[PDB]
Amino acid sequence: VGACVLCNSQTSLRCGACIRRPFLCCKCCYDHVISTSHKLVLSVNPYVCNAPGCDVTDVTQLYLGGMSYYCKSHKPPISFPLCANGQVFGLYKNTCVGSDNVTDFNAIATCDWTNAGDYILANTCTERLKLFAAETLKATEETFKLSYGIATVREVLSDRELHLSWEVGKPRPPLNRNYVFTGYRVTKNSKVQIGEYTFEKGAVVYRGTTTYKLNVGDYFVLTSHTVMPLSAPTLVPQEHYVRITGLYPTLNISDEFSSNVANYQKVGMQKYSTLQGPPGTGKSHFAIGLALYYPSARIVYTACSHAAVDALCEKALKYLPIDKCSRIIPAVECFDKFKVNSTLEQYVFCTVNALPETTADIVVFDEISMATNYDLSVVNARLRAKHYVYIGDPAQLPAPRTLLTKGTLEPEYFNSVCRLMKTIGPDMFLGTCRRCPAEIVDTVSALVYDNKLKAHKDKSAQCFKMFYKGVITHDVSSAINRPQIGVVREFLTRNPAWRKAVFISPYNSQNAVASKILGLPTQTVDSSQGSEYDYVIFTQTTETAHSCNVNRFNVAITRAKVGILCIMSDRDLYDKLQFTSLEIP
Ligand SMILES: NC(=O)c1cnc(C(F)(F)F)nc1
Ligand SMILES: [Zn+2]
Ligand SMILES: [Zn+2]
Ligand SMILES: [Zn+2]
Repeated sequence: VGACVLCNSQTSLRCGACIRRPFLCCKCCYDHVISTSHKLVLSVNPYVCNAPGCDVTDVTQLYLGGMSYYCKSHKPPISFPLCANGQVFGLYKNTCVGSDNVTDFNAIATCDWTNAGDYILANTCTERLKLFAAETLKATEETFKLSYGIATVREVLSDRELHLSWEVGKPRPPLNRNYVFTGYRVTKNSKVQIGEYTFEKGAVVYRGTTTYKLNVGDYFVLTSHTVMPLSAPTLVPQEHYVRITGLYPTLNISDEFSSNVANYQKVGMQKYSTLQGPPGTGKSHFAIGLALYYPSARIVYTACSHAAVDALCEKALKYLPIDKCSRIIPAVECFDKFKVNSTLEQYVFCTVNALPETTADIVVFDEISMATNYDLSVVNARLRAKHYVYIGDPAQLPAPRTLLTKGTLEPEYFNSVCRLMKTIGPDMFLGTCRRCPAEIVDTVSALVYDNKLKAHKDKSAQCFKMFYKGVITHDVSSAINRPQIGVVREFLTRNPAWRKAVFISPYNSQNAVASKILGLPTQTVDSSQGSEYDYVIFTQTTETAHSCNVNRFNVAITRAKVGILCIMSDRDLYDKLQFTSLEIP
């Protein structure tokens, strides 16, 4: 028994064809089965024919006769159909309201999550459907990992390098950081975990969560997890106040956090507030600063990734009493300078999926662009706070949507919080980039920030751009542009100072060929997000939607403190780079 995700109407029915089995009310259960292919219906039992070896599961073809369910064939003389009168049969028949359109819920219930339009719906539908979609999508995402073949150690060629044999008649996952495996040694009568792993083409290069002497017959699967049902909305109902509420501002603040005193005040006069922090504009400085501005306030610092939480801890370590901090870790190596799993400590740093059930004066959810509505709901479910602050940049990179291949996902669809920042705009904006040369600040300001991002640093005159398509080759799940690397090889012979540069591209295979040929450290744009380097060499590699995504490109070029070379494929983004043009060697 439970609550009809469309009416809320109290019902005894769940759709059995829906992978989440949402409770549906007589009206809504009915309007769902007749308009889709979903016809299995679960109650306190499954509406299936209890006749001996009868296949009939379709609720339209079934009847209650006695207190058992039957098809046309096996039914007793006295029966009524389970599914007529615009209603399916269960408890609470008399309480039931329905809807004018069940269209959105049917599409969420039945979409395969490969098209952008699916994520657009999950973000514009009603809030209760946002939760149902967020569950349905995540469960689809975890199930699709099982579709992938087991990889098995056939040969140990060296250290860091392996020969994999692959389960037959199942697809192989792409071999980039987005796919994290789990090893396993072959035991008496079962299997035991042996760390999480990632892989890259060679054989295969593996970078594992621990070190081992892993031997032949050890095998790797993408560990999937149970997706829980969602209760809390993605955003709580907004409230605006006329005084700061529940928080006591400091009398003396340092001139280091003085630029955020206005903003910290806004944080205190609404229930939840959005901070768009462009690259190197001071998000974590803002987040720790809030503690100093509201010294007595209990603050839970949260984010999706261990790395985002650890970065909030590193900043905290520099400004807040250590004895007042605790890192929550569930029973991967993360920040170990705070007492571990002390829920009652004044400053709690902890990832979304490890959050305890607790209250707080402020919740700071950092790197908000990487959040899904699933994560938004979890936070609201685990943490009851006087104030919620969502820090991020909807111009940076979202969580990867492993399933999505048709359409592009616009930032107003990354999650509820981002949707607000792109539609009404953010409550607050860090408007001065400290990290990057003026030429890169001026470019992204125009590109994705509506000419509101200001350069702290001057021009470096060390920002170059070259229009060179070269030659694209494809391997199994990536791209390579050898001529674009060749051009960098030549630039480096003529500009050897640039040998301190990080190499960035939108493809891990481009990156692998580059590491061999240039010996620069390499990053994918997606793995570079939240890191800074003096000198960046970027090869676009392709002109695909992937390699021209304005958010990817925004993150690529804003990694540079001093200088950047961009070897560009796309004439559009080339022309938007406010950089010195260099001609083809
Ligand atoms: N000044 C130029 O037109 C120019 C040509 N070529 C190069 C290369 F290939 F070394 F990167 N850098 C600059
Ligand atoms: Zn269904
Ligand atoms: Zn209903
Ligand atoms: Zn039957």
